[PDB]
Amino acid sequence: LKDVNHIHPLPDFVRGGFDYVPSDIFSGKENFEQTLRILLERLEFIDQKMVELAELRTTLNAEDAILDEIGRQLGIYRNGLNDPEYRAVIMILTGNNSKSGTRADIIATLKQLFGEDGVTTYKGYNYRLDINIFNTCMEVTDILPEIIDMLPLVTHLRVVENQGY
Amino acid sequence: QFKDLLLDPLTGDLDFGTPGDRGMRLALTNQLSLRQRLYLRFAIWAGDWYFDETFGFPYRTFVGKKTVKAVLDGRIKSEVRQEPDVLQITDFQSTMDVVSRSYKCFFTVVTAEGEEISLAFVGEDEYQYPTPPESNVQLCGDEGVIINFKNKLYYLINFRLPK
Repeated sequence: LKDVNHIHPLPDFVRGGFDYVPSDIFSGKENFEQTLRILLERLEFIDQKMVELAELRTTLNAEDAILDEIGRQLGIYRNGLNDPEYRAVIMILTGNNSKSGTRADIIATLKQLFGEDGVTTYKGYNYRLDINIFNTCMEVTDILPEIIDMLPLVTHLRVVENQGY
Repeated sequence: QFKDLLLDPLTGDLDFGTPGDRGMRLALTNQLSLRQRLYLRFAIWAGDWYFDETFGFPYRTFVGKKTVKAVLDGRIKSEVRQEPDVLQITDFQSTMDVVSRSYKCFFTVVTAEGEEISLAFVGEDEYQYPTPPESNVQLCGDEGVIINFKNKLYYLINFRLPK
């Protein structure tokens, strides 16, 4: 019924405070109101930017100019990656820390990179595993090094990518 | 002498001034300060201003109720004397009309005027520091000593001859 995240722009900030004019003594004088409005409306701008200072620092929306700072703390350097996929690698490596490389587990990680039906996985008798891609939205060669990391120590892997079925 | 932002007696907004000298002004004369100090004290209904529940006048007690004129006048006349710089109240014409149910009183208040104690915070200074001399006047004299003497001689020559 209520949002748990209380960090939001204050609703109707301006009309508040004006509500504290005692008994409409000054209201309708058009000389005191403008003086008060001019000062209060400055806080509006500062109040608004208080959110982006917290909202924009999250990894989901962080821009490349500062996303590097988030990656730097985790040891994931930009190298030659671009912004749209640099976000992906950060997620992939971080998610690897609570993984076991099971068949059900592997499907889950690939799920975040190719939608619901964009990926499928065949399995083979002698350590063979196969990955199929149908709806890639980013160039895969630069993402490939991580795709190896979350697999068992002895996996034998093939990678094939195509658009659609 | 209580300083504060000046309120226009005619409109109630801040007295920004005439179109030729628009700006902001402070209440300096004790008369102007006391005027607005009474105006605000009477205009704010009791309890309606947050941050101070005890300020204001309790109009709700009288308005809308059958009340005695004499009781109201006492309260009206008492709130005025809460200011520490009120000398006296001269006259009080309290009248009530039963047809329209309106009440309207008249009175005036007398207040003296004080001094400014210090001008450090307001505008100007009262001293007359000297002016440095010009050119070689200091080390060699001044010509004005000649001009004044010449003028004195001329005026004395003028005086003796009858006119």
